[PDB]
Amino acid sequence: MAKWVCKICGYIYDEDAGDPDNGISPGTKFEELPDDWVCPICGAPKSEFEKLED
Ligand SMILES: [Fe+3]
Repeated sequence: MAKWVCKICGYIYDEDAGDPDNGISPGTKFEELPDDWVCPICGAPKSEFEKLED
């Protein structure tokens, strides 16, 4: 699946890993994350992530 980078801190949201410490099971697409999910490192909102692909 895809990877998305936080443009603030460099955290990479990996859809294969999810974010299970914050309620997100592995295999959850970025578009499926709750509207109030934020970067687990810096707190940036979803708007500040970019998909890693051309
Ligand atoms: Fe961040």
